[PDB]
Amino acid sequence: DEETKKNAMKLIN
Amino acid sequence: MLVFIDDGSTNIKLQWQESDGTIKQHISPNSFKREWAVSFGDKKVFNYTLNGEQYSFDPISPDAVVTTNIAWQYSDVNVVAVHHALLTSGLPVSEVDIVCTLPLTEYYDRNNQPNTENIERKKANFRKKITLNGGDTFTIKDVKVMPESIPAGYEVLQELDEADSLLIIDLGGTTLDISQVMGKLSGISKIYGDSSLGVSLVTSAVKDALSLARTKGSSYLADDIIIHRKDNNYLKQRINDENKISIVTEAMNEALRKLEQRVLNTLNEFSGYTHVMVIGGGAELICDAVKKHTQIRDERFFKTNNSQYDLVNGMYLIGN
Ligand SMILES: Nc1ncnc2c1ncn2[C@@H]1O[C@H](COP(=O)(O)OP(=O)(O)NP(=O)(O)O)[C@@H](O)[C@H]1O
Ligand SMILES: [Mg+2]
Repeated sequence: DEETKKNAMKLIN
Repeated sequence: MLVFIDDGSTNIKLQWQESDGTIKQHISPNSFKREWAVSFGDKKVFNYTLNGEQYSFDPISPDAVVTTNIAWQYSDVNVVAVHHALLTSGLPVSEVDIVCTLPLTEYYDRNNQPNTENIERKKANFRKKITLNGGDTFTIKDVKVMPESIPAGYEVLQELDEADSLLIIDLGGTTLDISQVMGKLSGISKIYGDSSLGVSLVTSAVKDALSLARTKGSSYLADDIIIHRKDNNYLKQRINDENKISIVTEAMNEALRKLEQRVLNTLNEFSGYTHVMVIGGGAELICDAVKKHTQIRDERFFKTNNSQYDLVNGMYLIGN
């Protein structure tokens, strides 16, 4: 969860 | 209010959460003509003005604007389409913040880093002012952008080791978006966008056939026939010239085979993916041929029952 969701945030710009 | 808007060329897909925490989805076909529509009886029409130009939502007109291209991402029609989707979602008109989408090759430079220029062009498009006739439009406040394809793999990528990589194949109306993404979304091996390879290949061919069969309609009606291709009675109710049903079905079948072969050839250019996912409205048409072509073991192939919504759902799970 935490690692993936973390990285997911680079998809939001 | 924060609304997730995967604003595709063919259909706007919306996802958002209610006050009581329930998650809602809405789809809205992008069929608009450059003229106001006429209301007769109980028909509520949606007539818009943007930059001195008039539009109406029109699902059947053969003159509906054809939107199958990259330019549409930053176009005026896009803004109309998104406002219309909001106005038909069931949400009360308001200010909203939205998270919309760009195609891979618009969202990313050749290095897989954000193309801030294009990303900003996207946000600015939604600043264009628009009027609904005899009514209020939503106001679009904060706009953030995400890439297409990738966000849909969110759940699956979670239970995937950082060594495995997932090929996410997004087939839309205009564009084939392919991404290969490492587990835990720890990296992006490769992106790929082909804006000349969409289901519009088929839509266009079906539209022409329908016109020959004296059923002149919009791209949307043609898609409606593609969706119901397996239902012979539906075909018989919709297609006026009963003597020319095979012309539509065969034109559809040949363009499908073309679609398939073109998509498969594109796959040959990726390598080292351990998992394969197929998303988008196009998923329904290509998923069998993909699974077969990739020799991926059954358990590593991913296909939902609502492929058209995979992306906007992933945007939601990530950003809400
Ligand atoms: N159940 C279905 N079966 C077969 N085809 C479908 C189905 N649902 C949608 N489609 C097709 O898929 C296309 C719409 O896919 P969609 O993924 O919504 O495109 P989009 O995201 O709006 N366009 P793009 O800008 O290229 O991403 C339409 O052209 C339909 O013909
Ligand atoms: Mg799409």
